[PDB]
Amino acid sequence: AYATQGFNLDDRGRRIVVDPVTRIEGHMRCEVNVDANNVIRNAVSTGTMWRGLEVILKGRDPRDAWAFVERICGVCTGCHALASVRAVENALDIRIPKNAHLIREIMAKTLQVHDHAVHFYHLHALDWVDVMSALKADPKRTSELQQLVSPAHPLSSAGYFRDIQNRLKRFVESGQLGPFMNGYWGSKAYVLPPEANLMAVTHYLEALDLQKEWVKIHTIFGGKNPHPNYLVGGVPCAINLDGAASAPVNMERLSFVKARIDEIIEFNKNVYVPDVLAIGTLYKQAGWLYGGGLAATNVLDYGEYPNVAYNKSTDQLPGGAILNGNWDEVFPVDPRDSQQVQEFVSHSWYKYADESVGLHPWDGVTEPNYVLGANTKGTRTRIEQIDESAKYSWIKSPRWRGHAMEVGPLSRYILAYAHARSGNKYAERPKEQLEYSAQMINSAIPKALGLPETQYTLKQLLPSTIGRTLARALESQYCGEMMHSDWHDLVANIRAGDTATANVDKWDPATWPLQAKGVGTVAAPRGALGHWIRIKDGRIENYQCVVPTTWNGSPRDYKGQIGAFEASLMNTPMVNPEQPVEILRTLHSFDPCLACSTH
Amino acid sequence: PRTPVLWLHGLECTGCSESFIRSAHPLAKDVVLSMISLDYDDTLMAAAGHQAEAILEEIMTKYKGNYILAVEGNPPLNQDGMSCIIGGRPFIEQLKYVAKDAKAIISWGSCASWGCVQAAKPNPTQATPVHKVITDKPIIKVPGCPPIAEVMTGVITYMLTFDRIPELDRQGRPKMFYSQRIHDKCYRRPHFDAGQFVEEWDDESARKGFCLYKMGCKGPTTYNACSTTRWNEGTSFPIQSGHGCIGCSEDGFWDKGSFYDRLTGISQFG
Ligand code: NFU
Ligand code: SF4
Ligand code: SF4
Ligand code: F3S
Ligand SMILES: [Cl-]
Ligand SMILES: [Mg+2]
Ligand code: NA
Ligand code: NA
Ligand code: NA
Repeated sequence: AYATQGFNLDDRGRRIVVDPVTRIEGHMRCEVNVDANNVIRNAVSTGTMWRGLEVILKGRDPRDAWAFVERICGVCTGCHALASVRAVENALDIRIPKNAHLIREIMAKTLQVHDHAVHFYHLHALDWVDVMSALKADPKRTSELQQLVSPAHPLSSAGYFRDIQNRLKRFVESGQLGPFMNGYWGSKAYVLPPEANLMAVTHYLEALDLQKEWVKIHTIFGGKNPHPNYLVGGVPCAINLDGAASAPVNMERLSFVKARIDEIIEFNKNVYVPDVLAIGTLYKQAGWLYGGGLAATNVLDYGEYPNVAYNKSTDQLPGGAILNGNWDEVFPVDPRDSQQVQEFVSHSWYKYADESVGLHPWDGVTEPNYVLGANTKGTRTRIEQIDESAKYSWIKSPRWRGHAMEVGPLSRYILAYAHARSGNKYAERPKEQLEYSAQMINSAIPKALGLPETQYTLKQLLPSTIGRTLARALESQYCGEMMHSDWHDLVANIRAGDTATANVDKWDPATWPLQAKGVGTVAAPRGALGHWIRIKDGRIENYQCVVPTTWNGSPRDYKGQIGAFEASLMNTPMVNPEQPVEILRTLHSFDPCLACSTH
Repeated sequence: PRTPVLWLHGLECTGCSESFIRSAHPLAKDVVLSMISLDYDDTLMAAAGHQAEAILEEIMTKYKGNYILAVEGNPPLNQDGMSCIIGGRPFIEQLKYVAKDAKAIISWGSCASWGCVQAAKPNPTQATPVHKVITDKPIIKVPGCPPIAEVMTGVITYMLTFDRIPELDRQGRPKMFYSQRIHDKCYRRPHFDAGQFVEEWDDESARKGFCLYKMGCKGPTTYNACSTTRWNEGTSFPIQSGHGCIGCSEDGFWDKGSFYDRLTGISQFG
């Protein structure tokens, strides 16, 4: 047992293993210890995969890198490509043209919406929603609930919910439950009434059908989704309005993109945000405010979406770092500063020359070292209980000036709120969303459902699993709104006579400095993403990625400080220690991307 | 009753799963609810840990030699297999276990088919395609990074309708989707045939949709349905949106030089 960051870690209790953690991207093992009352008193995050993209990139052409690193992840598809081209452009002093900037922003915001909405419905919802309870639901009361939760949503009749319920019923009655097989249905951890469950399962099906439409924006600008194409110096989708039919981008294609954006805005406003507000209200009413972890103290993001390209003061999700829960002081974050972002491997399956220090990613090293501690139960190829006192993960341990930080939509929304209260006008919309949401969760939704009103502040409400889930939905909404504006700015610029999509002045390596270093950062769906590159004689000398789930899922550092996943699970009661419902609910609120975390 | 599918994940990016759910004809929703029984799939399944792993035994017993094993990603052989761990054990052990009683095996994407990005030089995990580990079972390769959504669901649809593996080429790929090279029917072919090429990004030739061969297009040596079926319900494909094919459905496509290096001997593709 030891204390760190206000958490009293104790491994003397009952050990519980969850391997595989499902409804995430990639591979994770989680172990916890619970006390005599089933409360988690220790948590252990183990990334259970590695591919070695950083090693693979050595010696290759910087212009090709984006395609390799894009394949770090097909869920957050394209965010690595964006970080890569930004890193190479930074290294080589390449400024992209305005249309390329706007198209990249539209692609980024399309990813945000798609990733966020799919995560909530298809990965997260089954931690809050009991699908078997939905079978008990009354269709008319579900219709009435739908009308209260979101008046504007046109799919609300009793017959519609009855039809959906019927298909679910015969599916379950078949004896082949598929994705619902061996679920934790009927657990007391589930608190929603039947009608809320039916509403949510209905929206799961709606979202599954609609999500394929949204990505057609990527398909137009980047050829395909997953894994749309990017380009060092701009975008490949050349513009001609007019022989306009022959160009990748013409007015007809742009009108198609706008139609898709408009649909996204309707979905976020009428389906996603209302569902999260309603479910959050009901779990708040049940008192389930666990899972805050590091969000209550330390949050970080690089900052993203500047109104004016290459002008960081205009970031519409303004970033920085907050420490010790002091929201009155946002520290600036510099990805070039060797003393700020650093990665430790003390408790990771890698080796450094000196593991007492963390390396800034321009000096990063990726050499595998799969070895298990002496206190392991089982063998090298058959682990029963991992030894977290030694090396226990394929995930490195990123820290900021030595501090363990949470990253993600919640971090960005806390930062935005802090910035807005400092006078930052660029953060006004997220502040509005948060104050609206608190009022809905505390007063409006309880009043509509006949529940008592509460008086939680944002400071109390946001650092929680509910808060983390809320921030993701609000971020989706904001991203949809922002790309709506980006689209108008793109079309305006093209009509003004600027059709440029690529700067090729430094495309040829004969024009490059013989040595160079660059960094590219991205507010990826799961948090702060950075790629750091060193170029030598036209080739990749070093390429290091520090990815959002690397931050959140990290194992302990040299000082023994815990990362966001481990902190978030602490101090959470489990209804049944051998049903990981609470563990899944909170882990999933980070939207873990394990292939990203390890790359 | 609906045919069980056990969908395993090795080393992967999860892009093949994502492509699968983009399918418009049929909808993934209808595939899951009315066509297959998707009994194991880490991306979507409700159960975790012990409850998840217990599903494998139950389906293998009840549907012995009558379930489909679908594999996304691949097994690593280095690090004693523990660069991909499932249930505290190497992924390769799960793959071999589930493979033994499958009616058929689908290698989704270039990872399962060939090795893909993690197998690119110097392959630090010795990631290995499924067919080099499972050597005594019928396998269908469905390559691409990821494959087109309707190709993935098209394979499933054929297998369920006929209870047969579709006709395969010598590389193990379904002829119904992989008989053509991109370059065979690419809409930019009349420019290629007339020696009309993009030479620099966003040059006048690029704005007129000229051929992408000299910008590194690997369409002439890449078998896939992209030029006809296209992507995301026929919305576009890489070449239509302005970037050359990078050869993503072909064995070893990461180690054939820069994506922007043109193929040599242009006369052979005329
Ligand atoms: N968002 C995201 Fe990825 Ni699949 C993570 N973590 C990215 O950078
Ligand atoms: S084939 Fe490509 S898209 Fe599919 S899992 Fe592998 S890297 Fe990802
Ligand atoms: S080289 Fe590429 S762009 Fe040109 S015709 Fe062939 S497939 Fe199309
Ligand atoms: S890069 Fe891949 S998606 Fe098609 S056009 Fe080429 S085979
Ligand atoms: Cl390959
Ligand atoms: Mg890294
Ligand atoms: Na950019
Ligand atoms: Na507050
Ligand atoms: Na060309």
